[PDB]
Amino acid sequence: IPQDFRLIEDFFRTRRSVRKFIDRPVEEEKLMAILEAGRIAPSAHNYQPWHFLVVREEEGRKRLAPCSQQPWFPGAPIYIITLGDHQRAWKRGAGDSVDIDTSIAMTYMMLEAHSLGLGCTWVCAFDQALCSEIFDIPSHMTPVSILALGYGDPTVPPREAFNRKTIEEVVSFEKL
Amino acid sequence: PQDFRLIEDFFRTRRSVRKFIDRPVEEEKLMAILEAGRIAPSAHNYQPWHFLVVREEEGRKRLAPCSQQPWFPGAPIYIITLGDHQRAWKRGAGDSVDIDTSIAMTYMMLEAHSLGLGCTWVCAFDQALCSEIFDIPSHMTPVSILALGYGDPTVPPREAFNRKTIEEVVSFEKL
Ligand SMILES: Cc1cc2nc3c(=O)[nH]c(=O)nc-3n(C[C@H](O)[C@H](O)[C@H](O)COP(=O)(O)O)c2cc1C
Ligand SMILES: Cc1cc2nc3c(=O)[nH]c(=O)nc-3n(C[C@H](O)[C@H](O)[C@H](O)COP(=O)(O)O)c2cc1C
Repeated sequence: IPQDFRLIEDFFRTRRSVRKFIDRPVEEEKLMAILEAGRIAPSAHNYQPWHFLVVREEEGRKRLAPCSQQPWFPGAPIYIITLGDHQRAWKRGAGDSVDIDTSIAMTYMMLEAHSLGLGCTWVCAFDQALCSEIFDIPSHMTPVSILALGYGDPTVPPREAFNRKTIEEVVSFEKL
Repeated sequence: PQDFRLIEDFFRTRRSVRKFIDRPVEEEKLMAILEAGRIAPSAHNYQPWHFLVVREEEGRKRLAPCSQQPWFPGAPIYIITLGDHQRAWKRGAGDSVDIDTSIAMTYMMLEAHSLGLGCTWVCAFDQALCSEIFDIPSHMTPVSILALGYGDPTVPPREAFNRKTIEEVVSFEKL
């Protein structure tokens, strides 16, 4: 990687959630890169227990809209619905790695979108069963998360000032 | 940077590393990894995680029985990512602990990679024993462990890189 490139300052910290978008169409090659990032993500046992359902045509976007009650949601040009396949995900305890593995793919895709100058927001506040009904999703697959993305409106600042807990609050060394 | 590509030049150069050399991990590098976790996004920004670092001999030895994999006791540093079910955002009968802790884990895995370190994401460990050993409160779960250090450059990846094709994993508009 470049000599002076810092992942934190130059890349992670420059990404804020974007909920307000302009009309500029997203280039095909940029959408394909985002999807490639998801495809190459690691997973437990490399089972890749995900499927990416892209919704960007008007009919599909309109169908998806009723799954959310957040006013900003229907304004996103592109949605990537990340489906987790319980039949394919590694088992642990009485559950599985669907939430873990899909979230790695979502993180890769979010970061890839950011690297290509797009804005996005990760969405989990939606009616999953309704999503499954509308898109004929098999019972054994769950829509876990949706990446809502497009070109951000540059006149709209981040929703609030950046805030996180202190490093002293979130880290313990050796013992809690 | 001009022709720095996140996929070709960063994601694809990372493979899981399970075999490590003795070189100590610099404090500044460990702190950067933890900073990457801290600044990760999370549902409702609730940040329902806690990072338990285990790198001293007593701790590393105490943790070892939680893993059955031969390579695991070779890792110099473990970051045990705890998820807090009380604080995590709620959906249906569940919560975002596995989602959120995994975003933080991904940020830390990627940070380690950017700093010249090797690591492996570990979920195959005895979570109940881990909770007992480290007195983890009942409302918190150890979800994942990032095992990290300087990789042995003489050891290749465990297997050749393989993923499903793009056509297998993507559908446009309908399944
Ligand atoms: C959620 C998750 C859990 C994993 N758990 C383990 C583990 O317990 N032990 C192990 O040896 N590898 C584990 N891995 C590493 C995977 O085997 C590895 O990421 C996968 O085979 C893809 O290979 P790559 O990381 O080299 O691209 C885990 C990876 C993920 C993402
Ligand atoms: C797992 C997850 C689910 C999220 N769900 C939503 C959502 O349903 N609606 C929304 O407006 N924002 C959602 N967010 C965006 C968060 O509000 C945002 O990431 C957080 O406040 C931190 O802000 P930042 O992303 O600008 O750093 C979600 C984020 C994550 C990581």
